[PDB]
Amino acid sequence: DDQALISEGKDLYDVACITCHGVNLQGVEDRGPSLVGVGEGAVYFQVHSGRMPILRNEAQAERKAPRYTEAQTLAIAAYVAANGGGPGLVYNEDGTLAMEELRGENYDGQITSADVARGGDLFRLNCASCHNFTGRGGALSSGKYAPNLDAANEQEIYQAMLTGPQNMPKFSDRQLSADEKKDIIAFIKSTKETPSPGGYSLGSLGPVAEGLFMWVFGILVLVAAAMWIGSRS
Amino acid sequence: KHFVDPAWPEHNPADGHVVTELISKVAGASSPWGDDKEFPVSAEETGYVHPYTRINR
Amino acid sequence: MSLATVGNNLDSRYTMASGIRRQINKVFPTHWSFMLGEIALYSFIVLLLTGVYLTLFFDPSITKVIYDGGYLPLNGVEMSRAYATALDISFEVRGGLFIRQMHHWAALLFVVSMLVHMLRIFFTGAFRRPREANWIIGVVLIILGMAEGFMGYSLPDDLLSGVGLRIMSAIIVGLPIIGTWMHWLIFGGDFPSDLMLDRFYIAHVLIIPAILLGLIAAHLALVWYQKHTQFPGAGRTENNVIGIRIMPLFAVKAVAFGLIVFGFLALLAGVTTINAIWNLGPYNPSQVSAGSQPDVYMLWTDGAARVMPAWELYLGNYTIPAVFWVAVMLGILVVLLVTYPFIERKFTGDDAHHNLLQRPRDVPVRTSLGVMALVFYILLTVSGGNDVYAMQFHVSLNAMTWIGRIGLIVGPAIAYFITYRLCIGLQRSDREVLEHGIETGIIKQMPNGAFIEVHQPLGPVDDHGHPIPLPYAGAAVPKQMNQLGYAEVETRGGFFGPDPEDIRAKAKEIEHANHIEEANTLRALNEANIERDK
Amino acid sequence: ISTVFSFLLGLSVIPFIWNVFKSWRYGELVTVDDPWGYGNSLEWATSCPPPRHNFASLP
Amino acid sequence: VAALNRPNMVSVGTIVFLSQELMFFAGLFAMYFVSRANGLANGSWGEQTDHLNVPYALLITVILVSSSVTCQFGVFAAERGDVYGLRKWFLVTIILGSIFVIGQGYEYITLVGHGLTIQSSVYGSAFFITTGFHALHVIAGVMAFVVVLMRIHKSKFTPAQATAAMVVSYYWHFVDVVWIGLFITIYFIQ
Amino acid sequence: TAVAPRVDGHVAPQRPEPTGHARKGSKAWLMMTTTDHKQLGIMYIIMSFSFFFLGGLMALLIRAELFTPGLQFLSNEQFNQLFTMHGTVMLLLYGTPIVWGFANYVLPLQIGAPDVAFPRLNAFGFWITTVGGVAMLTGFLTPGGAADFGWTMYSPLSDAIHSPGLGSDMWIVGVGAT
Amino acid sequence: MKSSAKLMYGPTVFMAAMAVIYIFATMHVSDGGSVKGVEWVGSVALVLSAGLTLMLGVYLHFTEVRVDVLPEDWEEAEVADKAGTLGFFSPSSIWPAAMSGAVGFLAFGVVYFHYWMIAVGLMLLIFTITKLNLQYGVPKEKH
Ligand code: HEC
Ligand code: HEM
Ligand code: HEM
Ligand SMILES: C/C=C(C)/C=C/C=C/[C@H](OC)[C@@H](C)[C@@H](OC)[C@@H](C)CCc1oc2c(O)c(OC)cc(OC)c2c(=O)c1C
Ligand SMILES: [Ca+2]
Repeated sequence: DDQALISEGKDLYDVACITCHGVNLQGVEDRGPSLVGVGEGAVYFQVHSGRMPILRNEAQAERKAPRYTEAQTLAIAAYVAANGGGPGLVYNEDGTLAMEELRGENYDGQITSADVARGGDLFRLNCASCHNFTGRGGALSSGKYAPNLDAANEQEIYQAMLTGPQNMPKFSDRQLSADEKKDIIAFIKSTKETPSPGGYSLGSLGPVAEGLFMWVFGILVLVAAAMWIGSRS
Repeated sequence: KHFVDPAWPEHNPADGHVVTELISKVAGASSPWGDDKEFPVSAEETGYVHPYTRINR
Repeated sequence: MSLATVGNNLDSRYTMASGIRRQINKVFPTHWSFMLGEIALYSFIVLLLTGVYLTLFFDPSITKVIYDGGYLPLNGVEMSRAYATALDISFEVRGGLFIRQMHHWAALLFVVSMLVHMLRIFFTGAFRRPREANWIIGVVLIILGMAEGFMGYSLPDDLLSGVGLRIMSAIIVGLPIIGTWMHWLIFGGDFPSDLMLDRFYIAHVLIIPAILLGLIAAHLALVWYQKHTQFPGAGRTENNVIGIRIMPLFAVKAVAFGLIVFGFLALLAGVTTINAIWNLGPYNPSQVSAGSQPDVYMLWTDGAARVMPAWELYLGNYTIPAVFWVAVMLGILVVLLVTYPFIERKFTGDDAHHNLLQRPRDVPVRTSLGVMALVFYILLTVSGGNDVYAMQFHVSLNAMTWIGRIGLIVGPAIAYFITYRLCIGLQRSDREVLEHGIETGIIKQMPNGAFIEVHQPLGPVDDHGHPIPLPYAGAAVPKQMNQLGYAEVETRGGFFGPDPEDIRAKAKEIEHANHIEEANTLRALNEANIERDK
Repeated sequence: ISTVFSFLLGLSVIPFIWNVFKSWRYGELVTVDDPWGYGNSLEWATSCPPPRHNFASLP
Repeated sequence: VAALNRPNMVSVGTIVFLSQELMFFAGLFAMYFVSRANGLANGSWGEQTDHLNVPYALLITVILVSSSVTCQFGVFAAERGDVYGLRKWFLVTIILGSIFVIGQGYEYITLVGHGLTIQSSVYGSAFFITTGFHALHVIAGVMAFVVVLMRIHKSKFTPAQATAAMVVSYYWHFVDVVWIGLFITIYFIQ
Repeated sequence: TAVAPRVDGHVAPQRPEPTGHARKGSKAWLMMTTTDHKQLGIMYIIMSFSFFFLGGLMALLIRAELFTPGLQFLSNEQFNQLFTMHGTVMLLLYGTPIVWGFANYVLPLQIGAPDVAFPRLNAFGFWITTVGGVAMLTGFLTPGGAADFGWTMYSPLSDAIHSPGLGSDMWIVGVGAT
Repeated sequence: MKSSAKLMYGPTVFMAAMAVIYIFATMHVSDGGSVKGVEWVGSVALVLSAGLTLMLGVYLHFTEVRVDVLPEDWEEAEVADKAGTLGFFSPSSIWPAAMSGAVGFLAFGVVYFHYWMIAVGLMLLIFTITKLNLQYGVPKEKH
């Protein structure tokens, strides 16, 4: 199997990745870095989320529609992993690529609230600085930004934490252990999927949103009421 | 008998209608103020009361 | 009905009849924008009621406790009692979230209603003699409203609010010479302090609301005493008021508008979140978020802090931080606002006693100054939230701070110029219609081929048809025939069928009669005014 | 060669902008309905500039 | 002595505008037919039209043509000078157009319930772009009828308001024709 | 052919005033609100020549970078953005609006009409063209920049999978508004 | 308006001819620089284009058949034949610029695909078109 997978990966790499990363994955000076030693996790995160191929150099590559199937992604990841290893994918106990099982360390059907309570503090210390409380995004220097954490699946959250994409820091499994990462996943998916009890969230941005809402349209409708009740002469 | 709006022009019944989808009796748009009206009128019958304003100097 | 007895008692005990008779006949002008102050007042009322409710469930202590309550995604987390009782309001009290939401929405509406009310007062010129005292009281009121809102969101001790307390503390230490001593006075020590939230609590619930209620009482008493201003218009002079009496019209209108503001804030309280404190977690000096902004009425101060460059003085063993100049700038703006009637007196040379308002088109300097100050304030507000702007519209954050810096110069200038020319253009458009009359829109061809647009004169006419141009009277001039009434509906009845003809004819007869009566009333009153000036 | 003459072609708009600006406010005044003399179309049967509704009379 | 008959200018403008709206829908139909050609190149198209619901589409077709008959009755009322007949028939037309768009929204909700989406297939993409742009045009049409009812509520009914009503009837006839064509292509011949 | 009477007291009609004699405030609110086809035509023409200067500046940057073999100050991306936006500005913000501006001015004078048929729709056309221009050029204010797929926007190069920047959306809505 | 209505049948006949020709040709003819098959874009485009010119030609003809002999459609008309009212024309309006601004807000919302921007832009657009269409009919104030 694995050699057929590496053949498929090499053939896809040769018509999609070879201009910026070189034929021996060494990198091309100002087009892309070396892929020697990135691992299957880096290729999975980058290709599956749609970030690769980059097609113009800017401040930041953006998440877009994926160019390769998940099977094709894993073929390319096999081929790249043969050029010096690196961190790999998180598989579950049966052997399938792990997904909803990563929703907290004590997952069993549903998210447990202790995991959310510890992952909230972990996220608020290690992540929210860039991604805002509950992961709505943030702006960095010179056109860079921390994305919105909605589109990412659990495997992508884990591999983002491992691989440190673009200006994101790395969080090895010695820094944040497996359980702490799984609790961060639990927190992201709890907040990403629980409607606010107090009605419409207004994007959960914070005070600027409610400001704009009131200080434009809220005062506008009461000005309209005043014009209904009062005289224009 | 069927209803006709009091602001509607009277017309020769042999001449069809005041307006219909294909044709009108005017080259531009009909006026919102009734084409049977003739302007100007006296300022007395517009009802505009021009204020007298003096402010403290 | 027994009222004979009731009134007989009241008057006999208080000699009441003459005073209340003077009150029920007081006239109020009914322009729509004269409602705006009422909005602020009603917001304030809602704020007091909901506020007292929230004091029955809130523990302002900074003492740490392990949380066990309704919100299970913070069970086992150590937090101060302030944050814990905020969470218990939100999740343990039936309807508590609704009331806290209404309180916060009412705070926002309070500050913005005061803002737009102040804008009416500024653009219409109402601050002039005899009404500068109300201007001064009002700027004090709006500054206190800002301060009250700051202390209000600072109380629940969540992460976002505590970052703002941290920032305010850091401003205060930086002041020379007395910064460190001022800080140890206000906070009672190093930040965060044992007494911090309790002093903020009693400031928020007792002291500032009392200054606010006393100043609102003085403000409204003084507006009642010096009767309301009015716009120019037919019959309206410096020496009268024209509008509607209190009993029954203005009082019922005010109660209805109060119902509408109350119901609008109640609807906001349910259908939209305003401060999900549970999503922010308790305060920690080591943590922070990306878009950690203050409330909108404070964004201008944050924006000032962002746009000020790193101009810091190092004087031997001492130093004046860069954030000193922020406080200088903000202070200047504030002082300028409170002293506008007096510099306008200096530079217009007018110190007369006014009771007739100005249209803003008729006073271009003040309109342009106010608009460029609004552009200044809006740019400081938008720079105070510039990173959310950059995240959501994909601008460079460095470009945004530079837009703040360069724009606080070039923007107000461009705004002044654009505003001044639009003022004069509206002004000149009024003179066009007082000279030649309303353009009817009807184009008529003459036998020689000429196309002429029919005008409608508003006054008498010359022997050659050209109007005798009327003087500008400070009032609004109608610009289309529908304003004179030439599009009014000529059929009476409901939606699906007319009324009987016997009702329709008589009704239109009455309507035309009342129009003539009202017009003649205003004309006679206008002539009495001309005569009373000889 | 092409770029050298491109910058020349770019300089060409400097007299054009100056001519428009100057003539708009200080240009020779037109005293005739048709300053070129032999205007064919109807726009030269009316004044310079036309009135608001174009024609004071038609031929 | 009487005045000459001239072309109704507002009608001419409306017909020119409706010609270019027909040319708008041309492109969406061309997209559909290119997609259909590629889909019949391997028989996948028929398996996606096996989700269609022709009786219900025919029902809402009947409703929309009835509403067009209704607005023409309103046109007759207007040109006679009767605000009340017009004001009756246009409200009936607004009710029927509301029923149309709600039925089309239900059609979308059920199609999404069992497969068909913009992303699930090329058929779904073509189907929802064409029917969604048409539904947006229907919503703009009922907006037009409501604004006419406001106009004739608060301004006297002169011929200038009657011309407005007549050209809004023209717009509703255009959307009815676009629906008949779109129904004939995507439901019958498929 | 009829002949009129030599009517008494006849003097020619008064000539309107030329440009350059304007008082302040004479055109601000008029510009904002006018439905005169010929003021609208002057506005069209001034607007389109301003865009001509913009697009031509882009073209002269292109010609500067093609002056010698290496890349002296532009990148590949910026050169692509430049020719794309030069083409779009010159065709859709100079060409078509100057066509409609000359039409607006002279056509009612040529056929002998006082106004155009739909004056407020004329005003709408002018303003929506200006907003299309502003939208199209707003892409340059992003960090990534404008659209860079040529003014033809060939596919699949125009798909999101192959041109993900926001400028690629802005270009679309720009041409749509125009 | 005879000549205007009638000259729309030149392009109608021509575009219909080119449509049928293009259709048969693209499906039957073969050359080494293209693949045989009916080309649907050009087909639909040309037939709908002939539909547009058919639409204008037929409506204008059906109007022309019952308009009188107007002075502007007459070779020896006197200038005094159109004397009288010509029609109503809007003298001024702020609402065109308003509508352009509404469409601008909508388009930028579509760009960024912020849902609130799309909602607000559509609300603004319906409002501004409504206010445009109610301009010359707003009541006199009844106080
Ligand atoms: C600022 C210095 C960051 C911190 C701290 C963290 N992240 Fe981040 N993250 C950041 C950037 C600039 C990016 C973009 C990288 C790219 O190549 O696009 C990201 C990306 C992610 C993602 C991917 C989301 C997606 O679109 O698929 C995830 C899931 C993510 N980051 C999660 C995450 C977590 C859980 C963090 C705390 C442990 C964290 N990030 C830190 C910037 C920053
Ligand atoms: C007698 C008057 C008032 C009382 C007793 C009162 C009481 C309270 C209390 C107890 C809180 C607790 C924190 C919380 O609920 O989260 C609070 C919050 C707050 N107060 Fe007040 N208040 C009063 C007046 C005001 C006024 C006048 C304003 C504005 C000018 C204001 C603005 C706020 C705000 C913005 C909050 C934050 C609400 C939140 O974040 O949920 N308050 N108030
Ligand atoms: C909570 C704060 C405020 C309340 C409750 C309030 C209330 C009112 C009310 C009800 C009126 C009369 C009706 C009206 O004009 O709307 C009024 C008038 C006035 N207000 Fe305020 N206002 C407040 C803040 C301010 C501010 C901030 C200013 C100015 C900086 C101000 C200055 C004035 C002046 C000068 C008048 C007299 C206007 C006139 O007589 O026409 N007020 N106020
Ligand atoms: C008892 C209190 C007393 C005596 C106060 C005296 C006044 C002091 C200052 O003037 C000297 C005052 C004008 C003002 O400072 C500009 C402070 C309030 C600070 C306001 C303030 O808050 C922020 C805030 O809350 C935030 O939250 C998340 C975030 C912030 O940025 C990101 C800020 C911020 O950047 C500023 C300036
Ligand atoms: Ca070069």
